[PDB]
Amino acid sequence: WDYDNNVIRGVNLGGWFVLEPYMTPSLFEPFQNGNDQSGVPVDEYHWTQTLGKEAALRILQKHWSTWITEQDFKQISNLGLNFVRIPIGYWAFQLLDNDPYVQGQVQYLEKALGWARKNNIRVWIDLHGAPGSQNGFDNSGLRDSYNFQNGDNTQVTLNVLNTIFKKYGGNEYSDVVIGIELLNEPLGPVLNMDKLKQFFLDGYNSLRQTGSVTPVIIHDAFQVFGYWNNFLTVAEGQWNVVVDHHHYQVFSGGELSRNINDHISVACNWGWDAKKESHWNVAGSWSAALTDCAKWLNGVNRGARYEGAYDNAPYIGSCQPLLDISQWSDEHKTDTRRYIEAQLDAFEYTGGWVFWSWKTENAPEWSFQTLTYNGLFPQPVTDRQFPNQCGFH
Ligand SMILES: O=[N+]([O-])c1ccc(O[C@@H]2O[C@H](CO[C@@H]3O[C@H](CO)[C@@H](O)[C@H](O)[C@H]3O)[C@@H](O)[C@H](O)[C@H]2O)cc1
Ligand SMILES: OC[C@H]1O[C@@H](O)[C@H](O)[C@@H](O)[C@@H]1O
Repeated sequence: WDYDNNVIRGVNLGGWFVLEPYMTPSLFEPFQNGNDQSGVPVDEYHWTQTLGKEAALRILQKHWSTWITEQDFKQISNLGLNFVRIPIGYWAFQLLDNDPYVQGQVQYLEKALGWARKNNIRVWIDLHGAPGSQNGFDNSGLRDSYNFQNGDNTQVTLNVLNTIFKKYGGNEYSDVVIGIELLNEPLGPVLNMDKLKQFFLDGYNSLRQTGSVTPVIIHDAFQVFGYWNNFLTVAEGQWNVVVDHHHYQVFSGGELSRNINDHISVACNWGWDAKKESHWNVAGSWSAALTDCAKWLNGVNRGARYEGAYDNAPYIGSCQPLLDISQWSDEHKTDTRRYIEAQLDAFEYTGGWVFWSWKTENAPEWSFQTLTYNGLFPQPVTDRQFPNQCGFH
């Protein structure tokens, strides 16, 4: 991959190897007692634990074997995409003592790498969940825990990375894998950043020490633009390093409160800021969402800030009419198309973009398929109904 000249146009294969209740609510809904959600497992840790090893494996094997298949990779290619980001949890490689997680993801990851090769699609392998959790998000596997830097969890994470490095950073997949992402979304504000930097450095060095020339992808840990400019630099002989920035405008009341023009201005400025940075950078996660209305987006048994139903947030608008894309107002469809186009322009201004995510069961703001089929995601992805919203130079 030419990170200097080529632009990544990609989708995440989210909800596949790490369960996210909002992406596959059908796997979590059976635990409901009518309208009471207090008994629904909040993450994959608790879901596998509640089910037990046998049931969890049965249900996950059906999920893994159907959620993403070769046909998805064909459709991805057909739609003009050239890339997928593949989240995977540490537990696919290594279990902590007493971990309830079941394994078997690796078989499908490797099928995926073959399907990518067959369809001329490049790949990041993304270690999306670390033992103890690096962020307390349900998508780390373990909600509301922040223990990645406690005990032996960082070392276990590095051991899992070494496994990933040896299997996937070598010659076998040199034509497919164009990045290994050390850790998805470490929650910088609650972590020791010096230790996180040392972890990134250890990972970088470990990978190169294997003889691998695979790009090392470091997530920005929610730091300000430019924060990583002086870390892992060619000045220190540290090369083939890409910063992965994630961008949304839905996870606080203040962001949700913005009018569409201001949402677009924020998206444009993501582009301007990224352009100033020293490392190659890619927007590895973003979506069309202008609300946090998707059921369980904030987590199982948590409502949406958009309708004043979470975290003492005040009401902004009703979520029910936004759950089904067939029901959207023309205003929301227009706002969505404008927002997607602004983001595309912003992200192609540097290394490109990786939409979160390829598919969801019924959350349209978060599905490349659904948005495309409804004419809201440009197809071809270069199509613009709202050209030059940002005025890039
Ligand atoms: O200031 N911060 O550092 C910060 C970090 C994160 C943040 O929002 C979190 O952001 C997390 C991650 O953002 C997206 O959240 C989506 C829904 O969980 C995931 O599917 C996407 O892959 C992911 O990129 C959310 O999971 C979580 O619910 C939400 O509270 C807000 C502020
Ligand atoms: O600065 C942009 C890029 O320059 C390349 O020569 C380096 O190998 C990368 O690590 C870096 O991100």
